[PDB]
Amino acid sequence: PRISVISRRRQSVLNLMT
Amino acid sequence: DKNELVQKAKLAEQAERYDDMAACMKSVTEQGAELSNEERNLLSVAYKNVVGARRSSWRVVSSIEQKQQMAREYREKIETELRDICNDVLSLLEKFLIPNASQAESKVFYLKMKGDYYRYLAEVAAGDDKKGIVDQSQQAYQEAFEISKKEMQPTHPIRLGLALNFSVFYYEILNSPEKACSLAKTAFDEAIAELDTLSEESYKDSTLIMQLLRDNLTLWT
Amino acid sequence: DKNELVQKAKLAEQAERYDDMAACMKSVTEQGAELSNEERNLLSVAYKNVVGARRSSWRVVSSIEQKEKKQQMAREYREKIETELRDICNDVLSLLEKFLIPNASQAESKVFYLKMKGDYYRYLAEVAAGDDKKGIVDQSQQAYQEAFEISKKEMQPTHPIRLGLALNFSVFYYEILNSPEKACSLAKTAFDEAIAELDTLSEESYKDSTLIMQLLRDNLTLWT
Ligand SMILES: C=CC(C)(C)OC[C@H]1O[C@H](O[C@@H]2C3=C([C@H](C)COC(C)=O)C[C@H](O)[C@]3(C)/C=C3/[C@@H](COC)CC[C@H]3[C@@H](C)[C@H]2O)[C@H](O)[C@@H](OC(C)=O)[C@@H]1O
Repeated sequence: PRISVISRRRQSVLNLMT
Repeated sequence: DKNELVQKAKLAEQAERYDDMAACMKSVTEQGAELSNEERNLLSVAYKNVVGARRSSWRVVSSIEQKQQMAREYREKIETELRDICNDVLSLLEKFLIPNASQAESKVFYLKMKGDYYRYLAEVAAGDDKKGIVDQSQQAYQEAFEISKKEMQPTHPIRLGLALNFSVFYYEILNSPEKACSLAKTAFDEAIAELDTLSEESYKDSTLIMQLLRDNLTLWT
Repeated sequence: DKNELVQKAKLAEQAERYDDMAACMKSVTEQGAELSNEERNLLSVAYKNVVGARRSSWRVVSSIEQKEKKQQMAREYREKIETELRDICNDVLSLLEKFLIPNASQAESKVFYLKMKGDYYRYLAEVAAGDDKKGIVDQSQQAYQEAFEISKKEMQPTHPIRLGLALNFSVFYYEILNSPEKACSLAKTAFDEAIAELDTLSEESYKDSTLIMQLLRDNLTLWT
C-alpha cells in the first residue's frame, strides 16, 4: 500500500494572529 | 447563537466548502460585535478562498482570451461574481469590522484587508471604473501603513504582511517597480536588524514573512 | 448555439469551475441530439468533478463525525451535503434515462451511458440509509451488468470504456456488495484479457487504456 511521496509567481500574505 | 456558527464554519473549512464558511462567518460578524482573533482569521480565510477561486479562474480565462467573444463573456461572468464577493467584504468592513476595531493591530489588519479587497477589484477593473477603485485601495493601505509605522516593530508579522502586499500593489497595479521594491527592502532590512530581540517562535512568524518579501525581490530582480 | 456551449464547457473546465461546466453540457444533452465522443467525455468529466467535490467533503465530515453535541453538529452538515449530492446524482440519472440512453446509437455509446448509470446509482448507495439502500444498490448493479454484457459482445478487451466499466463494477462488488472474491475475479479477467490484447498493440496509442489497466492491477494487488 503506497501512501508515500511522488509526482513562478509573486507572493501575497494574509496575517493569521494568535 | 454565535458559538455554533464558528464551530459550523470550521466544519465547512475542513469540508472545503468555503462559501458556507463565508456565509457563517458573515453571520458572526453581522452581530456588530468586534471579532475574536480566532473569529477574524476564519473570516479572512473563508473569503480568501471564495474570492481566490474566482481570481484563479479569471487569470486562466483572461490568459486564454488573449490567445473569441465566448472567452470574453466568460471572463465577464467571472468578474461579476468577483465584484460581488469584494463589495460584500468591503461593506462588512465599513459596516462592522473597522468601526469596531479598537487596537492598532486590529485597525491595521482590517485596513490592509480593505486595501487587499480593493486590490482584487483593481485586478479586474476595466475602463472608467478603474481609477476610482485604485484610489480607495492605496488610501486604505496607506492609512494602515502609517498607523503601523507608529505602533509596530519592524519584525511584526502584520506590518511585515502589510508591506509585502502593499509592495505588490505598486509592482502590479500601479506598475511602479521602483516604489514596490523600495518598500519591500525598507520593511525587510529593518527586520534583519531588529532580529536580535526575537524569541525563537516570533522569529519563525517573522522569518516566514520576510522570506516572502525576498522571494518577490528575487523575482523582481 | 450548441457549439458555443461546448466551448464554454471547455472554458469552465480549465477554470476549475465544474458546476458551470456540467451546466453547459446538460444544456447540450437537452438539445435532444445524441452526443459526440468528445461531448460525452466533457459531460462525464463535468459531473464527475461536480459530484466528487461533495463526495470528498462527505468523506471528511463523517471522518470527524466520530464523537457529544459536536457529533450532532457534524451530522446536520453531513445531511446538508447529502442533499446537494443526491440532487446532482438524480440530475445526471434523469439525463441518462431521458436523453442519453434512449438516443444511444453505437454500442460504445450505450455502454458508456449505462456505466454512468451504475456509477451515479453507486454514489447514492454511499449515502443511502437502510430503507432504500438495498434498492439503490440494485439499480446500479443492473445498469453495470447490462453495460457489462453489451461490452463483452461488442467491444474489444482493451477498449478504454469496457475497461473503465470493468474497474467500476469491480469496485462496486468490492465496496457496495462486499464481494471481494467476485470483485477480484471480474477485475482479474478484465485485466488479463486486456494485457493479452495490448501486447498485440502499439501501446503508445493507448495511454488511456493502459492507465485503467494500471488501476485494475492496483486493486488486484491490494485485494490479494
Ligand atoms: C483531456 C480531457 C478530456 C478532453 C475531458 O478527455 C479526457 C480523456 O477522454 C478520453 O479518455 C476517457 C476518460 C478518461 C481516461 C482514463 C483518461 O486517460 C488519460 C490518458 O489520462 C478519464 C475521463 O474520465 C474519461 C473521459 C472517462 C472514462 C469513463 C467514463 O464513463 C462514463 C469510462 C473510462 C473513461 C473513457 C471514456 C476514456 O476514453 C480520451 O481517451 C483521453 O485521451 C487520452 C490522452 O488518453 C482523454 O484524456
